[PDB]
Amino acid sequence: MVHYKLTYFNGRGAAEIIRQVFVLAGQDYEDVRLTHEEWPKHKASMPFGQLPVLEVDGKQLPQSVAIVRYLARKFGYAGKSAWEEAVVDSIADQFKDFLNEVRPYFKVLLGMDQGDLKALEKDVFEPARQKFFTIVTKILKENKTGYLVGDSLTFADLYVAEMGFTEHYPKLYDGFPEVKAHAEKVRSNPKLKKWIETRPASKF
Amino acid sequence: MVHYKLTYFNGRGAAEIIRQVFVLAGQDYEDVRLTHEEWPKHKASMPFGQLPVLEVDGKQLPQSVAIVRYLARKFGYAGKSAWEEAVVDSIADQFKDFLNEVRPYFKVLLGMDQGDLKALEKDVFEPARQKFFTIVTKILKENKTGYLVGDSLTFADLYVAEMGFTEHYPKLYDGFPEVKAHAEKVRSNPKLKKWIETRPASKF
Repeated sequence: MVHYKLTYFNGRGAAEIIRQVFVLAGQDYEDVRLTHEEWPKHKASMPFGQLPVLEVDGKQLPQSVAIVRYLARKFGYAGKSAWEEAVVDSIADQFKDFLNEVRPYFKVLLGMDQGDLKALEKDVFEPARQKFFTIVTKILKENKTGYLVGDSLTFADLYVAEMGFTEHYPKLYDGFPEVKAHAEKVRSNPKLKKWIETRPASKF
Repeated sequence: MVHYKLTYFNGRGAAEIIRQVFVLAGQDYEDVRLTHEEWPKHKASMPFGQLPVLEVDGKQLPQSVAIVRYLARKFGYAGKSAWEEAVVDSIADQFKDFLNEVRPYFKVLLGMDQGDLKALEKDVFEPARQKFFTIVTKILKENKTGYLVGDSLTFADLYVAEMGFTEHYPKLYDGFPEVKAHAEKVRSNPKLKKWIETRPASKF
């Protein structure tokens, strides 16, 4: 009845979680994937000249987390009480800072930078992986449902469990089997399982 | 009533806007400001070993923006419909981006004085100041009340507005007078106006 259109580049990136809420919700949307080469024809048509962008019966919503929170609330995956929704927010925010403090080492194998790789692993990435994964393992333990917050999936689950696709690092949750099992349990969800089985492979 | 406690370092930084949602609502709360020297005494007590943390009658919420949203939601400064709420999210998202992008320029020296001194001002800063202030300028014009989204103040307004400030750089809002009026129109509000004159003096 309601038409949603998601516009992003072809691949996972900043639009994957948004895809995931649509998937969890049983919700039928148009996933428009644009080439880097096509992108300048639609660029000026976006809010901040940026992707991803959501349209809801023709109204534009920019910015990845905005859109994730927006869809999650309307569908029931943002948290079960208002306090829980902020908790959910605070964990998505914290994971995101883990993402940022970890980019410069994400590329020194992937696409760009020219550094001692072993001493970025060890002076950036690992004391960063220690921090967050010990945080996550603590939250799991206290909440005791297998899930991060309450006992149904939230988008905070979606964000951390999806970083399992960086198996460019096989030893990612080595000293952290509780983290590893969270992301098995999230992706063991049936709607998502079949999504990750039938979604386009990408490098990004 | 409800006991609110905000903990942060002695400054505006990540916490200032949490502190303004409070002033706005005329709710008071204990403004705990730690020195960097005291901080190792408090760090294990916090959710992520990070500040700000809000306590709401004993229970801790971490992550400055999670906290900002929790408060504005409760006190009515988050946006005036679900749609609007999300809009407010996106614009403060876009503003956080404007900062991350900008940070490592602002009088440089992200470490020892000797940090390179001015490829930066035009390579990075102005392309963004231009991008973002032109973004805000257009949003203001489309909206047509003097505020970013809908009719009343939101944390969005509060985010952008606080920018007037670093002023260890005098130029801002030169080519952008509707962005200047917005900033003045935000701290035109009397609770806020009086918070500006009254809050502690700090470097950050």
